Amino acid sequence: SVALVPHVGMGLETRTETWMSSEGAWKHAQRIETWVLRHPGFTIMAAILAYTIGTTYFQRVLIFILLTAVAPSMT
Amino acid sequence: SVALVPHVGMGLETRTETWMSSEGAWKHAQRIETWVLRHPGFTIMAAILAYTIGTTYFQRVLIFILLTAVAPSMT
Amino acid sequence: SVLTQPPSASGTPGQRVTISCSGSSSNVGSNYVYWYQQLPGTAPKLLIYRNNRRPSGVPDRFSGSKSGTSASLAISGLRSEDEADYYCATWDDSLSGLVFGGGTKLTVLGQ
Amino acid sequence: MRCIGISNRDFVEGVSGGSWVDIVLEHGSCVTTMAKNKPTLDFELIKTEAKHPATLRKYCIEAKLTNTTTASRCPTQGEPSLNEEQDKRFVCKHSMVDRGWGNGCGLFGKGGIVTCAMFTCKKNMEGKIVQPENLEYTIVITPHSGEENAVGNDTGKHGKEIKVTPQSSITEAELTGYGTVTMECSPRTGLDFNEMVLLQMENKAWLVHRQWFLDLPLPWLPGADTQGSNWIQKETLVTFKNPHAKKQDVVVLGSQEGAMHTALTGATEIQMSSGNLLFTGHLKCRLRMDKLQLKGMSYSMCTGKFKVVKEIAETQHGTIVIRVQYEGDGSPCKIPFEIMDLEKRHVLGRLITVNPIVTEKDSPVNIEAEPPFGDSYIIIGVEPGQLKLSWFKKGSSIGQMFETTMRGAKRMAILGDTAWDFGSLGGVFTSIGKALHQVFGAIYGAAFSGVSWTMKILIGVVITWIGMNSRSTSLSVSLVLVGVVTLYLGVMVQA
Amino acid sequence: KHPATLRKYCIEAKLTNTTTASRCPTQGEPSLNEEQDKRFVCKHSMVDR
Amino acid sequence: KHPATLRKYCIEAKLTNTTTASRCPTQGEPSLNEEQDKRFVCKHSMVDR
Amino acid sequence: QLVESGAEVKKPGSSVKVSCKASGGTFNNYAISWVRQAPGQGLEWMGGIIPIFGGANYAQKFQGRVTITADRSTSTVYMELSGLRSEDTAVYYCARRPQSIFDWNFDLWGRGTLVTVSSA
Ligand SMILES: *[C@@H]1O[C@H](CO)[C@@H](O)[C@H](O)[C@H]1NC(C)=O
Ligand SMILES: *[C@@H]1O[C@H](CO)[C@@H](O)[C@H](O)[C@H]1NC(C)=O
Ligand SMILES: *[C@@H]1O[C@H](CO)[C@@H](O)[C@H](O)[C@H]1NC(C)=O
Repeated sequence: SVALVPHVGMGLETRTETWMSSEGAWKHAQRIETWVLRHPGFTIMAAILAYTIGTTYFQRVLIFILLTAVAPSMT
Repeated sequence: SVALVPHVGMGLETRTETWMSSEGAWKHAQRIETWVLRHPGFTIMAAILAYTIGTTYFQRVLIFILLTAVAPSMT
Repeated sequence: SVLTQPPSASGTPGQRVTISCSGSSSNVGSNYVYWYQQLPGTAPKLLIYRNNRRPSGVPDRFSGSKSGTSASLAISGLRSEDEADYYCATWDDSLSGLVFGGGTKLTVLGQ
Repeated sequence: MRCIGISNRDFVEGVSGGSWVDIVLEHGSCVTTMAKNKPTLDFELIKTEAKHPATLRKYCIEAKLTNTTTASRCPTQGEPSLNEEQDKRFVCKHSMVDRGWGNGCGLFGKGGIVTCAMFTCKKNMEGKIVQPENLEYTIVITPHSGEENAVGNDTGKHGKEIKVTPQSSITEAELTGYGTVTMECSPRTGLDFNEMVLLQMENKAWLVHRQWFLDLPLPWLPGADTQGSNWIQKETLVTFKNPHAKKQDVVVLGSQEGAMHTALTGATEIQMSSGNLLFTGHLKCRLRMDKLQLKGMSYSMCTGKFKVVKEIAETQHGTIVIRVQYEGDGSPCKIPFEIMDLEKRHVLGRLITVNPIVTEKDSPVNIEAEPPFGDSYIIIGVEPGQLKLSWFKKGSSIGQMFETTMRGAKRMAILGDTAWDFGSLGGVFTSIGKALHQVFGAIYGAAFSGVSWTMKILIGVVITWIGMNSRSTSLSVSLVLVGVVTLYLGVMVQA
Repeated sequence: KHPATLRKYCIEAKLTNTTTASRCPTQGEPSLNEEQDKRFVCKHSMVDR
Repeated sequence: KHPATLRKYCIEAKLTNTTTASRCPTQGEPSLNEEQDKRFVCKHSMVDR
Repeated sequence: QLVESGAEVKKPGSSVKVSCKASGGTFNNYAISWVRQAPGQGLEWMGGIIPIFGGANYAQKFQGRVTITADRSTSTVYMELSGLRSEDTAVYYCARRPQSIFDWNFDLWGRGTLVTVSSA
């Protein structure tokens, strides 16, 4: 819907509070956290897959974070 | 928004078609495609970062894909 | 300390009358002094604001005076219209509030 | 004295050889400018009117459906046709239902079916556009004199309001008693209204990106339409349902106002009820002080007694403001104001209400000064009745430097390369920096457009890690610097 | 049959009786009588004074 | 001189007008009208039903 | 324009709320104060409020007894008296002044609401 394209990285931000700025600052983080709480099984699988795919701990953690962030997002 | 938490992956699906199955089947992919078209700059930077971080073509491609899919999603 | 005014003031038409507003340095002399002309059964009308300043649309017969600690309101020419209670208002720093003069009625003669 | 009481006040000191200075005026901010021999002035951008807006698209946020009709073909006879499939005020869909002898075909299979309903709009968003030459900026110039009618007030009794347009971008303000100030502004490079839309939904309005407005997934009209009846993406506000394969229905998708509100996060809300008023954005102006003179420099020191009618109150900017009355004899006179140490051996602070003067005896005048960190004494008057006022400033010079640097970084974060024109007086270092910032900002905006703040933080961390685990020192340092700047921008942005 | 209500969400609201109160700097929080009632959605912020 | 109260703390209270509400298991939270008013201190718990 | 509520008859120990509606410009750019005058007596300032900001200021005499509030949605200013008594019988005015701590010129006044504790 329109809600899924929320005019954020548009580069028109001045020194004035944007519309729903305070809420939208952490709404996505709250959504990811609630999803990880409600769906522990996918997080464990994502950790296992990130460990398997990545050789260095940095890219393992990066893969885990990207998978966890996009798992609820694709929904 | 409530629109950010759709009722997908809940395990209640039957043979009956869902509320907006035809619509919502490809809307996420269309959104990511439109975003990648509108922001070729971030896609190129993501490609460079994925090539750098990943030692193997699989890690690099996975990192690039996840970065591209998550950039609009958090957006 | 608080605003004090003569309870009554007399006069004759075509005269000059000045009403005195006496207070302490806390209220008068450290803040502006406002003069209000109230007719019977009517909301007070702002007469002088700040010090010796007349709101737009007021006749020049009215003139305010500000001393180091006391204030006065002078009338150029007197008439039957001038017979009304006159109040001086000034912010008080110690009292942390606005203090009114207490009232002064101009008793024009010629009855 | 208007900038006193605004947290986003800025102090601009000094002019160039030409007696001009570059200042960027933002709506929520106030600029106070000071030169060696000029009166202190406060500058506020209090309006930005867009005039004569033209609509370019009306989106439908709530529709209804009527006149639903269905057609079908028995299996193997091709797709059906409805007269309404060519009608633009109708939304149609093609599907397959199950047919047979019970349904009334005579052949068993999937027979095509099409259903159409008339699409009607009940509420819409009108995304008006305005020509960049129709913008009008109102700027108030108030002299920082000390006369009581201007101490942080937001009125125009003493302030002078100058209207600036792209066509008449050079204007002068006649400041009674201080000469005139010439403002040479560049509204065209201000906000680039050719790539922006004025989005008015119901009684609320936003300023939005035109590509974002044209990419919205709602149905729209071109804006030249006076009757609707030709909405474009009608399929976005409807859903066709064929549960199983026995019926095909179509329903509307409910008011999209709240979804639009969610989509509008990160867009600065504007006003569009009584004209298109934009209380957001900045204006770069070159300020010409050459015909600007102090009022009363040909006055004699007062030589009388002052009384402090309002105690000294400190502001958010490290300066102090004091309201003093005069009770001496020479009415228009220079006020003997100094900020010294206890022994009155050294001068420690500078006053901001430059050249304070008593215009009238029982007319309080309130001076603003900038006292030093720690102990200092404000001396007002001459010896016969001189008053000495102790003050203590809580901060530190190192802390002040840190806060100045942070304000500079934040200005660069908000104005980008326009932050190199704030307080600018020419110079080659400023020009070199602005060019470098322009190129780097072009690259950075290309690489980070459309990205949220969490994504920026993640990219900054990734780039910083890449740089830190870098074998080459030059590339290591460059990547670390880029990543740290990215992290700072992500932490500062509202995206 | 015989369903029981589990929760009623709000999808469309209206706001009325808007009021504000402020406290001068350093003097703590301000107070509205309306903060006692749960029918009012309140917010605390800082304003330049 | 001229102090300004910054905060008023309660050192001793009394509870009156106590009321309780419950809902059957699986049927969501109970509701009390008093929970509308912020003069009432409220807590939610579970009981065996 | 500054329109006040109608006259009210109350009883000792009761409360009276006086309203004072105002225009949009005067509501958001000015301040509203309440001044009472007992019959045959001078004006007495009770308090005021900057409706855009709220947080009314009260005279020491009326501290704890009065509550001045502003309804931003209706652009109306309210005054409520608790513990009404005979000595509280007087006409109450709502007056408009600039929202600055130094200037107290009430250039615009309401007609005034008279509160009485006897029969009319
Ligand atoms: C829609 O249906 C109405 C009756 O409900 C009819 O009067 C009207 O002509 C129809 N319009 C169409 C089919 O375009
Ligand atoms: C809300 O305001 C209306 C006036 O519009 C008033 O009648 C009502 O009592 C008020 N309610 C509350 C809870 O403040
Ligand atoms: C509390 O209980 C008393 C005694 O029954 C009653 O008079 C009063 O109205 C009650 N208060 C509330 C808020 O229910």
